[PDB]
Amino acid sequence: MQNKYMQPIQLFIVFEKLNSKMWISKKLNSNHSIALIPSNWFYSINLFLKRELLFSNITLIENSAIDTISYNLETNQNDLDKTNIENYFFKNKMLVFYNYYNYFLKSKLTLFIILNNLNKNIDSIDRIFANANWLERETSEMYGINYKWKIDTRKLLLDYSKIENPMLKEFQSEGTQDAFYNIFENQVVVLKNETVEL
Amino acid sequence: MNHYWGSSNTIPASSTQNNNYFSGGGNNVTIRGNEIMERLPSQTPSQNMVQASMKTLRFYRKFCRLIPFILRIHNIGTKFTAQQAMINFGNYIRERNHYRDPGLIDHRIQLGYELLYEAEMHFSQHTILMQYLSPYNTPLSDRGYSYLEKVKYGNKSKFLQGFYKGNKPTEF
Amino acid sequence: SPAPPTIGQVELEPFKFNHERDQLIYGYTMEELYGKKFG
Amino acid sequence: EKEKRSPSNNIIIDEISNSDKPITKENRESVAHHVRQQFEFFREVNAEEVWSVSIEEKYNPELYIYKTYDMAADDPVWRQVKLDLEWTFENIAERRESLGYMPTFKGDPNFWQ
Amino acid sequence: DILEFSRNFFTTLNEMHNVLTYNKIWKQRLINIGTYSFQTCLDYGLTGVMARSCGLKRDLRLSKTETYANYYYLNFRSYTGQHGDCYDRFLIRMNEMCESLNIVNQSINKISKFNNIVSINTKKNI
Amino acid sequence: EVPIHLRPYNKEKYEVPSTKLKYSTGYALLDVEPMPRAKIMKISYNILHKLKEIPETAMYRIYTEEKVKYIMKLTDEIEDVRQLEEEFGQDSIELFIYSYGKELELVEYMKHSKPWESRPGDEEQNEMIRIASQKRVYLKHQRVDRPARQEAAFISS
Amino acid sequence: RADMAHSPFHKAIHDLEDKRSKLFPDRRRIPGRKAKLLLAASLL
Amino acid sequence: GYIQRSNIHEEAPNTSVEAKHHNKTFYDPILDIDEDLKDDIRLYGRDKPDELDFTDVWESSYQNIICPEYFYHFWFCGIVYSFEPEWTINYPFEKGPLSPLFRGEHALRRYPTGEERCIACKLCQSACPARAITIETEPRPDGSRRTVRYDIDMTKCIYCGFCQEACPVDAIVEGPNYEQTAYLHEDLFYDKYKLLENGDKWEPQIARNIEYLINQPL
Amino acid sequence: KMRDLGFPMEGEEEEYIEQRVFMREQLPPLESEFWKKNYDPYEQDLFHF
Ligand SMILES: CCCCCCCCCCCCCCCCCC(=O)OC[C@H](COP(=O)([O-])OCC(O)COP(=O)([O-])OC[C@@H](COC(=O)CCCCCCCCCCCCCCCCC)OC(=O)CCCCCCCCCCCCCCCCC)OC(=O)CCCCCCCCCCCCCCCCC
Ligand code: SF4
Ligand code: SF4
Repeated sequence: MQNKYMQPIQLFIVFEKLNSKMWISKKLNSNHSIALIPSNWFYSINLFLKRELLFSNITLIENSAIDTISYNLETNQNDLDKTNIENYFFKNKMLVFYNYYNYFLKSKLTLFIILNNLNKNIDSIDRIFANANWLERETSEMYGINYKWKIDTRKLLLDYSKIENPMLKEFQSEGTQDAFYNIFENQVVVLKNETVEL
Repeated sequence: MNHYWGSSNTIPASSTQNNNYFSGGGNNVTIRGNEIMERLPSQTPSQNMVQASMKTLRFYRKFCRLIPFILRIHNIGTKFTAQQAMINFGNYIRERNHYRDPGLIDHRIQLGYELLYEAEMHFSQHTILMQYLSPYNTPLSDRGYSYLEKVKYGNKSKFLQGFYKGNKPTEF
Repeated sequence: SPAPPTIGQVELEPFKFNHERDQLIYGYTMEELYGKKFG
Repeated sequence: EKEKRSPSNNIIIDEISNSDKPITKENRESVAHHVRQQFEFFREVNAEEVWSVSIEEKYNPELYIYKTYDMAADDPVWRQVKLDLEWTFENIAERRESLGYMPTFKGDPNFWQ
Repeated sequence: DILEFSRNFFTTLNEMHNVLTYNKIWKQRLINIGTYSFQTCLDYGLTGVMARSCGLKRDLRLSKTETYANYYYLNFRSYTGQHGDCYDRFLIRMNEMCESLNIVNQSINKISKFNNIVSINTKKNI
Repeated sequence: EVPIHLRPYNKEKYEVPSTKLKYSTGYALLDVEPMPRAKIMKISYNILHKLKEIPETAMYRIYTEEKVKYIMKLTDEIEDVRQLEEEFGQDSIELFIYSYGKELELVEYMKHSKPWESRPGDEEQNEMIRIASQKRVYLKHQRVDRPARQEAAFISS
Repeated sequence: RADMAHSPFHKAIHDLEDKRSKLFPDRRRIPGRKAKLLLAASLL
Repeated sequence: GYIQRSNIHEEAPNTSVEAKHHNKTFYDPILDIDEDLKDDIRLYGRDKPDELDFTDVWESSYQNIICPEYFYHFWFCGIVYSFEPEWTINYPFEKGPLSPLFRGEHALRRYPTGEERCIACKLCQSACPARAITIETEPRPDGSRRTVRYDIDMTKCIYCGFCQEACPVDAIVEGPNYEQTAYLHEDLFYDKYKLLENGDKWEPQIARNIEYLINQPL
Repeated sequence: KMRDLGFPMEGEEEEYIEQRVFMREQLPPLESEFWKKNYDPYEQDLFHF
């Protein structure tokens, strides 16, 4: 950590009604900072990021989600401290995280948003960051997040005429149906799934 | 309107005209439009089950208006009549009619519109997409059905029918 | 308070065309402002 | 007395930087101080970079120009790379020739007794 | 053997360069096709060659806080273009291929014993 | 004597030809600005003028005004373009101008968003934060004592 | 530093005149020489 | 972890002639003619020079009137590159270079006495990323810990090598055989019979490679 | 109107048309547009008809 680093406190100085929860770790890069952002302010915060002076040169590197409902500390349970970020995973249905890179500040900024509503509603930002379109499409299809005000909600990387969210911990890697060829129908069909257990 | 369903997305009726010399019109409701769908914006949020139900009814109306074209292009008219397909999809919706979450309903409507567009544009295969249109308890109209099970187990409870049928291979 | 000087959408653009450059460099010359360009 | 911080202070905990100067709505000088700190960081972070940013590079551009059949010839460094590679090969060949032979590993079936 | 491959790789680079770089058809096919600004590079999260073709000068190997290997302590060069088109991207890829040879040479030299014991009487290697 | 942010825009002072400019910006399709100081001054004055729609007490307005004042003071102090670029990072002044020009559009976005007001979901967010900070223990490590003998009861009569 | 001249890391530095002359061109391209030659020759 | 630096700039190596490591031939006047072309706005952007010269006219005339592509490139490639020996390797009668680390077809080895080296520890089964190994073991009548069923699904297995790496007794080895083309999908369901037969057939070369691999650490 | 918007106005500038007509991104919607009470398509109020 022998570098010059400054917290991205501009967001919370401007959005004066929000509380700040920020982290930095040596597990990340020296210039990488994590923060907690509420969903109802996520869209406005991205609006501010996309056009603030020092945050103008910001690109949305990555976006995804975590099914925190089934998250459990498998080892060193007692070592957990109240300041750790893992404390926000427990009992929360979903956690959608975005990661941006800023060139002026040579920094990486990750924002975590907790989704507790059962339908997983959150405002999309693909209208602010263009590359977020396919990222949010993938996230919605794989985890079932209901993005709102999204440019294109059509599936991306999922099969035709199928509805599912495979990346949820409830889903099984083997799937629920297999595609074979039917001679009677003289074409590919899909039927129930029987697999091999090692 | 700059949308796939816009009134200007119709297929021209002629190389030099739209259906007439004194009028401009085209069909985009019962067939696919002229330009492909580049973006499908999310359904505007519904704050009420009333709005959610209206969305469901409008989606079902679009599906019913499109089913004959889907059947003709996919060559599945023999398997079921247009009305039979409409009723089967109605049963599909009825199984889901218990929903009471507007956000979940909006997500479901988005998925339904997407799959309907795939069926229009031949993205899906007829055998893969007919699972939604297939009858729940009636034989397919293009095949000869077997009533051996009904003859054997006439006037017998579903439990007894399942008991005789079995639910596991007997070899192992 | 004083009225801010008019700023057009063209000025905020990253690169300028000939007609856009002419308005900005009005009263001056390309060599005078941008300096001489060699090849 | 109980929470070990003044009510005006906005910092619940600052393990990241342990800053003793809170930024609050009441003290408008805090905003100016934070702005000065932000611009100081903006200058210094770019200054400490070795390759990412260089005003000298901005004002004295150095270009690579394709002007000959051999793209290595257009760069003095790549010519030296070629020469160093050939020099290494010649040195290895000279050493091996002077030695006059090469030891090698020979399989022995008795190793599997 | 890697050093020998590096020496011979210049020949393949030149063979491709002679038929592609200066060809009028190749220049007319690539130049001014796919042109984009830094803002596109920034908006769509373009990175690597696509980003450097805009002149963003963004390389993660030569970053103070983001270097991950011996790169930060090797003296090599990264290349960027003032035109964000396919021709600039092709030139950048060729130059990066050429510079990988220099990086490999430096890396191999970092593990080489160039010097040797010199006899006091004869001033020759032992 | 008058503050720079209150003085009217001075065209003569800033809009003057500048030598020793960069031959190129280094970025594709990013032309060289001939009057970076004039552009910064115009942008700063326009931003200050448009900030009057936001409430005075707004922290967004306070932050933007302080930043604009700092930038204007530095630009006025430093006439040399190279020195100004060295102060503003070490990149082309044109990129800084382009980034700074976006605040003009950001003003209306922030006015409509109203970051200085509270949305209904803030209470839910606070509840989530509060519950996330509770102490947690595991049943496996909780002591359980052997219960005493259950007293047998008999129905009277 | 290898990217700059006279670096200690360079090894092939002594008596490279003949090798460099063989390996690299000893001629410079005049801009319009080929154009003038070919056009005049074609006309005549 | 990190380190502290005081001088960010890496100064250029000494240019003095007397100093050692001086290269008198690093710069070539004929080749290093960059400075002439460096000041050209066309290189830096879309703009054009203030004063165009007849050199551009001559260059454009040469490029357009006499299209040099069909001659320059035709010669340089067709006539010259055709003079190089072919790079082809005659596969039926010659084989490409391999290494003792090559992972080809799985096989099961034996001790020189003829006893199986495989003890049913299932380390290979657990490490198999693709779940391609199935092992069932029962005590042998003599009492040895030996497997009763050892199957490798060659169609499901990625030839990573994790099986031989995790094997503690070098029982399962991915020998060099790669010409294992099968016409029936069932022929790729390798069984213990198939693996032991492969080991018996390929023991010489496998042992030869293992000798060198074991001796390398020494 | 095109010159006011900033389109190319010269032949040599016609080759950078995409940078002025299509490349520029569209301003994202104001967040107030997500709070409308109703989103039904507008139709003329047929009261008095
Ligand atoms: C019957 C059997 C037949 C068998 C055939 C077998 C196959 C044969 C294939 C032959 C192919 C052609 C040869 C290719 C060689 C390639 C060499 C190369 O790589 O360099 C390219 C070279 C240019 O590249 P470069 O030099 O590397 O460029 C870098 C320079 O630094 C850049 O410097 P710069 O740009 O400043 O100038 C460089 C310039 C040099 O420029 C100058 O120096 C010009 C200076 C003058 C400028 C103009 C001012 C006016 C000058 C004249 C003034 C006169 C009046 C003076 C009055 C004074 C009054 C006081 O270089 C040139 O010469 C370029 C001109 C290109 C000419 C194209 C030649 C086409 C040949 C086609 C042959 C077809 C054969 C068909 C088969 C046979 C017939 C059926 O171009 C050539 O020189 C082309 C070859 C020219 C001819 C030489 C050979 C002649 C003999 C051929 C014999 C063929 C065999 C069979 C003969 C018959 C036997 C019976
Ligand atoms: S090669 Fe890898 S995947 Fe195949 S059987 Fe061996 S360990 Fe399993
Ligand atoms: S092959 Fe090796 S790792 Fe696998 S069960 Fe046998 S002894 Fe164990």
